[PDB]
Amino acid sequence: DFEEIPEEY
Amino acid sequence: IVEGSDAEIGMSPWQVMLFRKSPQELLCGASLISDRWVLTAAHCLLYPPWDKNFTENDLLVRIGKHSRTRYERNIEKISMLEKIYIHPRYNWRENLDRDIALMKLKKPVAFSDYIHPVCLPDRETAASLLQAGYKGRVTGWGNLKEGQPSVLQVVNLPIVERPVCKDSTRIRITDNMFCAGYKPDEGKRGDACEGDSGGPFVMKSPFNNRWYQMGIVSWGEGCDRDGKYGFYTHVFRLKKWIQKVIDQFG
Amino acid sequence: EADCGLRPLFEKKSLEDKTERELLESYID
Ligand SMILES: Nc1nc2ccc(NC(=O)[C@@H]3CCCN3C(=O)[C@@H](CC3CCCCC3)NS(=O)(=O)Cc3ccccc3)cc2s1
Ligand code: NA
Ligand code: NA
Repeated sequence: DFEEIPEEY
Repeated sequence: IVEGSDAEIGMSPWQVMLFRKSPQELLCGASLISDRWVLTAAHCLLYPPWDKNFTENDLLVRIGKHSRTRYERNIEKISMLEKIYIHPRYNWRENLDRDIALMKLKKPVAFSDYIHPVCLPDRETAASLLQAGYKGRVTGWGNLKEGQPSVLQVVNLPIVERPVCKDSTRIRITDNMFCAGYKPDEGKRGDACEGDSGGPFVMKSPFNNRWYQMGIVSWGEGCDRDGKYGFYTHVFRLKKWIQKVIDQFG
Repeated sequence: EADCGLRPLFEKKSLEDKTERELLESYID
């Protein structure tokens, strides 16, 4: 449902 | 938020989304009170009845957001948690008395057009604005009915007389709570709902034109039911605890 | 912060949002 967020976090 | 409307861009720059790492999902609302501190409801982090007990590494703080599900590149900022602080007398066993918690960020967040802290009330601001009839504003990405919204929702609601709040429920109401919402005879409606918990109830002071967070979305029996009201943590009443934590650990 | 509660896109630019007036009108006392 949520767009992935950059792996860095 | 039930029966509210889409927020304007930058309308609630202190709005914070508590995000669970895995599964990636919305956990609760929250608010930015400084470059390193976020305020939310204790039940968003600790609620034994539902086996909820998150630790710092279980979640993330997304600030400056508008869209609920999208990663707002170049706009929202994602922060990790250094430490969680729950009110020592938070009553999860009975009525969510003292439903408040603080979260310190690992690094300071940079303010921008979309990220800005809300003020906390002093005794006079609270005395002056926390009156039956006076309207506050509640925001969140919670449910629209008792699916999910595309963008942040907002609704303005009037503070309700304490006797009326008490007579609307069988739950024991304390001075650390206040309720808000329209009566059945007032026609208009609106309320916080699942997912809005931890979010801010704010009011704009007519004295200095600044926004103050007077409450925290705490609980309600159902969402936007006639005869029912939304209950909020009374922020000023617990400010001494807030100041203590920040003075000691900030 | 001495700048808390003043929104960059609203108070800072002297622009009002679509419903804040509703709040002000309710502060009758
Ligand atoms: N105005 C609002 N309404 C709601 C309804 C769901 C969520 N509720 C929540 O996040 C919190 C989490 C713990 C369970 N919960 C709650 O607010 C409790 C009600 C609490 C229980 C403990 C003592 C105080 C009352 N659950 S809630 O309303 O779903 C329970 C319910 C009661 C009557 C009919 C249908 C459902 C937020 C809001 S904010
Ligand atoms: Na919220
Ligand atoms: Na003035």
